[PDB]
Amino acid sequence: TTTLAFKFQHGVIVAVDSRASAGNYIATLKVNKVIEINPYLLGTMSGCAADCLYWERLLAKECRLYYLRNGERISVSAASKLLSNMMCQYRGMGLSMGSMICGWDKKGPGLYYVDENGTRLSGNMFSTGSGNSHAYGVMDSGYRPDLSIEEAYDLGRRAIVHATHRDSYSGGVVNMYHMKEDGWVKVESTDVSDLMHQYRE
Amino acid sequence: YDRGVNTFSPEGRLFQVEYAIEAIKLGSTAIGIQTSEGVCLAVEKRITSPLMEPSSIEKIVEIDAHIGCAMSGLIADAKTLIDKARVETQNHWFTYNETMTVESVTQAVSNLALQFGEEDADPGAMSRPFGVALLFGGVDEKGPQLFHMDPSGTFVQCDARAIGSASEGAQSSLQEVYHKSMTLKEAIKSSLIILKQVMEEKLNATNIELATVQPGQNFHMFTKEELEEVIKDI
Amino acid sequence: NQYDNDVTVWSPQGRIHQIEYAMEAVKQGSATVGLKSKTHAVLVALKRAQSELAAHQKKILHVDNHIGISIAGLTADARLLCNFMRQECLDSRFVFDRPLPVSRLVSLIGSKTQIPTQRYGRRPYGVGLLIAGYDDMGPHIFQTCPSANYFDCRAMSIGARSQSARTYLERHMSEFMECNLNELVKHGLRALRETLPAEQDLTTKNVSIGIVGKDLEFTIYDDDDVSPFLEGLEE
Amino acid sequence: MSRRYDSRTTIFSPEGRLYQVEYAMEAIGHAGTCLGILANDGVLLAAERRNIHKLLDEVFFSEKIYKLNEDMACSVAGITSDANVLTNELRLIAQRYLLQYQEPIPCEQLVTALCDIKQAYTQFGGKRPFGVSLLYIGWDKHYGFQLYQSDPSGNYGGWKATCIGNNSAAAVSMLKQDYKEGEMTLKSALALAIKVLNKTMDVSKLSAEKVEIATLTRENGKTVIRVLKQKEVEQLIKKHEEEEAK
Amino acid sequence: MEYLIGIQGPDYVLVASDRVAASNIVQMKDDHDKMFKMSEKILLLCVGEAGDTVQFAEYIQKNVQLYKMRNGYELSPTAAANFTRRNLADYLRSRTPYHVNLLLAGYDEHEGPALYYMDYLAALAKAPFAAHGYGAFLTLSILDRYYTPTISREKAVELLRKCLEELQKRFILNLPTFSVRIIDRNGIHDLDNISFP
Amino acid sequence: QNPMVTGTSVLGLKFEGGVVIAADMLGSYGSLARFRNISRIMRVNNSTMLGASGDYADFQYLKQVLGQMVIDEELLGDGHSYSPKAIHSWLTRAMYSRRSKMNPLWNTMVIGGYADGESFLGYVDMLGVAYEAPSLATGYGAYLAQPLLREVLEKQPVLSQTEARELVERCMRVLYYRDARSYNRFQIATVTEKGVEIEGPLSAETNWDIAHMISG
Amino acid sequence: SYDRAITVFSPDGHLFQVEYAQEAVKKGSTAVGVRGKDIVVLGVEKKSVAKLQDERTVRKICALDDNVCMAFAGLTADARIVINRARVECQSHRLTVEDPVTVEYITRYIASLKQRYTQSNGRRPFGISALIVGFDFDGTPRLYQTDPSGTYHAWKANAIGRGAKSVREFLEKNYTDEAIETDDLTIKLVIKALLEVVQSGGKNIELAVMRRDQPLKILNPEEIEKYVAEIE
Amino acid sequence: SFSLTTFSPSGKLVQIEYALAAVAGGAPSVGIKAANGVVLATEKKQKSILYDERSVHKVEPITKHIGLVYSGMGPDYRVLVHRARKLAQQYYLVYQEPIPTAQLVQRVASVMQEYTQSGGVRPFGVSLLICGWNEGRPYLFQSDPSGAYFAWKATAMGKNYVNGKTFLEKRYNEDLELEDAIHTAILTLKESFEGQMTEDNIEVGICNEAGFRRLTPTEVKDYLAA
Amino acid sequence: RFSPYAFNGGTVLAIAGEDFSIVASDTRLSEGFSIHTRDSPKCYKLTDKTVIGCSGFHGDCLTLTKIIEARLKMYKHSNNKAMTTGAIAAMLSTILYSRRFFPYYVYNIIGGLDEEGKGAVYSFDPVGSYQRDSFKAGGSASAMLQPLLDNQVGFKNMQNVEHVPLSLDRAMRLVKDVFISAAERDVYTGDALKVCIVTKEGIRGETVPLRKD
Repeated sequence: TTTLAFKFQHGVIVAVDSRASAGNYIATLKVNKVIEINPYLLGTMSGCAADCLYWERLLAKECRLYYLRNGERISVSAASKLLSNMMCQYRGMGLSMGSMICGWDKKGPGLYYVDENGTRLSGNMFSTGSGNSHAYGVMDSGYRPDLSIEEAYDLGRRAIVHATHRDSYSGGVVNMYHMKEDGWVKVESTDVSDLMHQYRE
Repeated sequence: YDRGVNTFSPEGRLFQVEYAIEAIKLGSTAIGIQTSEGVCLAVEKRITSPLMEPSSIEKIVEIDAHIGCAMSGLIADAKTLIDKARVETQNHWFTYNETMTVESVTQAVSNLALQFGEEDADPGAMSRPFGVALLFGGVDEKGPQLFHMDPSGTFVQCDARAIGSASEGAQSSLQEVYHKSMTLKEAIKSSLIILKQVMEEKLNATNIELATVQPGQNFHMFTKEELEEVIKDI
Repeated sequence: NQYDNDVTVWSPQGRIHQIEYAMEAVKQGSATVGLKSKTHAVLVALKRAQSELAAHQKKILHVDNHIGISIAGLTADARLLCNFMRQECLDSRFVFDRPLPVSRLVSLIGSKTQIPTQRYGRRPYGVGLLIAGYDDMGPHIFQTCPSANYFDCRAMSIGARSQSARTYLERHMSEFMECNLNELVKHGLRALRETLPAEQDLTTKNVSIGIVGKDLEFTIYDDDDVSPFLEGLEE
Repeated sequence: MSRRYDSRTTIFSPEGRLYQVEYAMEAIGHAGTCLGILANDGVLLAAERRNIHKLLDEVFFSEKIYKLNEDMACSVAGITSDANVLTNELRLIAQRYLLQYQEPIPCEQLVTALCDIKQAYTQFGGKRPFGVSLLYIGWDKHYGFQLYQSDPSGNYGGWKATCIGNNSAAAVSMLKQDYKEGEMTLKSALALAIKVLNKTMDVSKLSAEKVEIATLTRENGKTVIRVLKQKEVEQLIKKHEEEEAK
Repeated sequence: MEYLIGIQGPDYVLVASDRVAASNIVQMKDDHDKMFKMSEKILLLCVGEAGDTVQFAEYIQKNVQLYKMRNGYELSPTAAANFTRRNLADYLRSRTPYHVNLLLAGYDEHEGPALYYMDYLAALAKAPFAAHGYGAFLTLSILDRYYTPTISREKAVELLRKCLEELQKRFILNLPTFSVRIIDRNGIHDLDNISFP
Repeated sequence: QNPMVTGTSVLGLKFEGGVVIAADMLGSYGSLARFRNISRIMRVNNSTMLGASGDYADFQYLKQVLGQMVIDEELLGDGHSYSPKAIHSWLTRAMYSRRSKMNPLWNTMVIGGYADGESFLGYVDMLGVAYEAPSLATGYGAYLAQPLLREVLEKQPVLSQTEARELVERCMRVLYYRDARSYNRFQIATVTEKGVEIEGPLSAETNWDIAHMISG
Repeated sequence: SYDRAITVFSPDGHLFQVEYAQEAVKKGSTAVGVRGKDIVVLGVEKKSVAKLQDERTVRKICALDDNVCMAFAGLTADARIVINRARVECQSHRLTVEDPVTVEYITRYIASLKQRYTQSNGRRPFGISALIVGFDFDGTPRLYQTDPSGTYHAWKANAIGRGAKSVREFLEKNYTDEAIETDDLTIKLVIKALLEVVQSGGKNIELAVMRRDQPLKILNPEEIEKYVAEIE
Repeated sequence: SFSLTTFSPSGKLVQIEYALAAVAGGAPSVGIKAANGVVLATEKKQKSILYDERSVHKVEPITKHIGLVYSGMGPDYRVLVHRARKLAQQYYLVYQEPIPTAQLVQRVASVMQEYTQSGGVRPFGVSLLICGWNEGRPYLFQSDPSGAYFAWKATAMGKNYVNGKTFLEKRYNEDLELEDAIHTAILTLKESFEGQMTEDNIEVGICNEAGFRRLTPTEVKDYLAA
Repeated sequence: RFSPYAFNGGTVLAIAGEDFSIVASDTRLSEGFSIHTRDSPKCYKLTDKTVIGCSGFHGDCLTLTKIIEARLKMYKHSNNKAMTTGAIAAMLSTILYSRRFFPYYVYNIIGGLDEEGKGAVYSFDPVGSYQRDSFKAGGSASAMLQPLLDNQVGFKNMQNVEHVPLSLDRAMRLVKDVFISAAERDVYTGDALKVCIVTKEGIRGETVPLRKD
């Protein structure tokens, strides 16, 4: 289980794996962690899988409510702001949810990190999950603020490759989601294993 | 004043509710349309002054992508009902992950309308009935559906129903013009003809509001583009 | 005069006029009729449209597989008892995993109807309910009243102009027990003839029916299957 | 239950006003004459006593003059019973303010706090409104010396000088004529109350026992409030005693 | 364990907050600003458990904004900490006890610039300078040596660099980037963010 | 909650047009065998019956609730009766809410019944486990009598009252040997088309000769 | 408690209680407001006090937030409850959403209260009609009027209180693109809008203005006389 | 659940106006504050000789230093006894001291204020005379149905109070002994009460440094020498 | 003292073919190492196209079954339509979270036909997460059945082998033999096998015997 996303001038790229396991035993290799909220809003998953589903769908309702209310297409910062509130109600009752908030608004391609306790953090580069520590190293070697969309995916691919390689709990197949002004697009679903021979030799 | 809300008449009627249906005769004239190709609703804005903005006042709002609205009489009474109607509509998709059918929309509104009461209840309950005549249209997998609702709270599937002050002669006129398979564009024609005839003011894009729902096209609010076209294409 | 204001005030003749006017509102609306044989029971509901452009109102409310009901009275007042009756039938199969008996349900519905009566401020229900159901003892036809009284009848006609309908039901009551499902619908629809004037009589469009039986769960028919039911009968 | 006997205060007249509130202002006019003056050196408060008998005692500090808190005080004209209800609620709001901010409540904040409670019964609840009109004096950190008048409808406002109760039209008219705005202070303007209380009282020979005077002045960073000595008020009246001759 | 520090001069109050928000072995956001603004002349700085900082700060923040609208003037720095203490004390014994250690700074036309210390138990104290976290060991002892009641605001920041450099030398946790602000009768004045290239 | 009046094994078996249910008359407080005369079996209308295990105290409370519920239908005279299913359905649902409230009634119950020639037998647990089997046991009887029953049920799925009860006589005979908390007294309740018929206390003749075979 | 219906229907369908509520609205002082180009300006007449009242409590032009202000005409009683609980919503909206308040968002929650007070058991409809005006995002001003019945409208120029219809006649006739062109012409229009219902009032007119990012600013009496000095 | 007290077109309270009208139609009651004690004299009139006098007393103690009398509806006074006694005990819990007279009558009259406001309850038809001794200062207060309590050196109420006040305008002087004030109150009720004057009909009690003490008919017989 | 649930064993595997969905599970119900009965069907039919097995603590399966059916028929009479296979998924997911603080312990697998007519499988977990997949398992033997699922259905780890869409004949061979192999080595599976197949006409159910131990 590894979830990473990072903000840059061209929008945000979301890169996660497909494998969510219970204990040492793998539950399903093809699990889809990334959750859809709105055409311009994209959710993530970490920790408990059901806590990410429910609350982001409840937020998806809240995103529709205000949009069915003032029709203003609520900002990305207010999304995680509404998410922080609802999570702080049950804080201490055992809810553990990692996640990220991706979207585009008048301010830009906003990126926000939400913790179980309601911590709301914007920023350029994030990561989370079990094996997230292996992602920071390879991702932080070299950086260009303005990313070429192709090599940007390669920087996202090579990250997930070696990340899931060292971690036993990170694996399955690659999931990649680019962010755009109007709406996000899913780049590819690609096996991790066959990407090695490229980097290996 | 020397009478109750629930007091029965010697003819078997409620003093309260009878004046409700009697109160809606002062509302704005609006007509719904159900066609084989979609659902069409029109409403007269009834602007009392140029300083009053007709764009801010909306008597047709979007609950779901399928379902529209209509308003007559006291405007805020409808806004109170549409608020909870939009909450339960998203509560539907929050559970079943699907759009609420047009029938289930009126069932939730009929329940909220029937709860009217005073004693033996909480202060957060509505004491008197609404002076609004409701028209709820929409299109789903079952096809186009248009329902009529009065202060009584009933909902019945009907092709067209007239509300407001002109509903007397309009509903009989909607019967004559609308028949068989008549579609959207042909419905807007006879719609704006009957409405312009009954209302005092002449037809204008800013004097009325029009919106339609189709199987392939969800609820679409007509802007100055579509409004100025249909009034000159009448 | 001064005794008609609420339910609590009794007349000097010992009569509550609000309950009396509650029975008057039932006579102000569509007339429905129903009957039961030794096997099948049918509820014939008369659908009425305000105009020809508007369609006909729905007088039948589906309750359960073994239970169905028709409404005559103030329209929306039956919606409160509907959702309550449906909730009670679901709670029966949710706990006992068994359909609630027909006689036991009406006894519980008559309780909820009577409670608001004596308590001031709560309006009594101004809609009459004709409910049918089938159990191990056979079908049952239960007619209720806004006073919360409910009876057991072979056939009953309520609503406006039900006089000549009841007279037809009494003379032909002896046949209603021995007739099969097809003849129950026939004489059941011809009983609805007396509830309307000599101009507009009956059509398959404005008349809907429903039936419950031994091995047959309660079903609702409106137009399609009703056309062969009506046609082939002399009036 | 018996809606026949329900007066329904919330019902508006065909003239667009309230029945009970309109009759409440008249009941205040039947009460005693009370006045107040806002001066440079502090606030001035004087009140007539309509109760006159040889068996009266009044063991308390004053009849119609009460002390709200350290920095504020009040007067009253109206129903004497509902006055103690409002006086207690003012002492509750002022002390609950001291809990959170640990500071004395400003004059305007304490006044608008009770007026929301006054009119809350006219908005709903079915209970009869209050027929009490209250005058407010005191000092706050910002606005300083303040004088406020309240109405039974919940409305209020600031005043440099005013009068409540009986002889309202005559006193306020006599007040404005000689009133010196931001000029005539406690010492001098105290002679005006005695001059006005003698005119408002129809019975001649104004007595120091029939009236009561209290002042509030902050000196050396400390708020000082006291009820003036009747023996001195007599000499203060002895001034007015020699005023018509000279 | 994030680190706060503040210093109250005669005419000024100097406050400094670490900008690093970290989780486990990595820094989530290293430049994240912990300094919050209660009003024009009164700010607030909080540190503690992650969610408690953000969340509880909005309570005091939004409720003071409601005060100015009613009475037309801002709260005093004394009334600030008071209103901050009781709300934190009332919620201390509630179902969700908050872990936060906050310094409250502000200015008044009479009391002048003020600095108020508060712990996670909502114990208010008035001190010329105070700090939070484990870094208070390596720093406030230096201030005891070089501080004087007459110290100028210029030598203040000049002195603060001696305490901050000990965090990069002896103190284990990184905390590379520091935020610095100062408050006086002229309002908030932002200063340079100290970094070690 | 407390060690209160713990019960013993509960045995039941289907046969043709009826159900055999047997349980001991011994109540047991802790390791002590204290109450040697108690009523484990209750008749529910004509066609249904109940017997239980675990806490006997908590059972009487829920035993009393059934009595008041049976009165409800008897006062109506609707011409119907509670089926063993519905009673087994109500019991599973009623005892279920005790688990969600963290105050579970601790019992193991068995419901015999006869409906229109089809004899229903059912099983419930404190935690709400419910199913239907031709042979049901409780506690260590599930470790002893249950395999003995299923050994005979393979060769004789269809049984009458003759061999059924006679086999149950042999079932509780082992419960003396390998079940330490059993006791001599027991009750045999048979539900037939004539209603519930509960015979009085009975005993069992056993063979201890294994003792004298040790010295051999 | 007290539980019964207050407002009930009539044989002609109109509401007795609500019509008497709007009657008390017209019985109040005359207040006006307009939506300027880059700003917003409010104003209300002052009944002339004689050398007594303090203008701190008498001021009828308030501010719900830095973005939005308001004025009221009607019974002064029910006006202060709405102002207080609307400012609570302004801080509650910022507490719930980091984004600032919206004029349309705050306005509807205000008029929604009066709708609740009308249909609630034992409550009473207010005798006030408030003008909610402020700045939206990007700086687009918005002017909304409330109703005791609970509805709210949008107005470019508006007048409330006594003679509201009389001033509205002056509005509709003299409101053009020439109106509310600049900050000066916007204020002079508000003054002239108060000159029809004024009888020998003179200086009694008090004004207020909100300029872009800045919060509501009260024009001093001398600054008011500067724009009032030009009449003929 | 609705308060029936409304404002008359003249401003008066109609329900409370008729409340005092019931008080004036009862038995006469007087009181005098002089020297170190306060006396309260009431007239107990039965309907025959078949009713026990010593069974029910009109003069009742509240606390050691405080006692009360009444003229008006009998049952309405029994409600105030329970609420006044219970209030004084709630006082003794917090401050662990005997309750002063000024503090007591304040919140006791607040009970009158509540039932003239809260709906569904009629106002009281009683008026009470408050007698108390605290810190060497005698306290004689008079309460009405509306809840307004005043301070009086002497007062008269019930029936023929106009002639009772006339006697207090003359017979009442200053520096008057408590014993002479008792006989003075007897001379006040001499004209009001007619028929046979006995010690059982009149009921007198006093409060002094030793506290509130009710007088026995045997002691009253010695006080009837006049 | 008191344990909120105990692991009862059992195994449920559901494979969704192209236009069909097959659901098969044993009848064996046990507690720990003790056996309850050899006939305990896990699969519970709801509507014509909907049949659902529940693997886990058996008592929590019945309560959900009743609450589901309580919402099903309540949806029917109110909404005048039956719930689609995809609609029951999101419904029961919200049902599980309402109890999140007292988690139901079960493995829920929905099966049937979708709106397009294809076989659909929805696998749940005690916390309420949901996903769609062609083939799912549950229970104790779910760990042992994955390599055989990744071979016949999965076609993984073979060198240049054609990928054929799964067929009913292969499924009857596959689903049985994987249970025949699982019932051998796993103690919690065996004694019988029931198969529930739903087509456009309706349900088709049959039972095939397994090893008695």
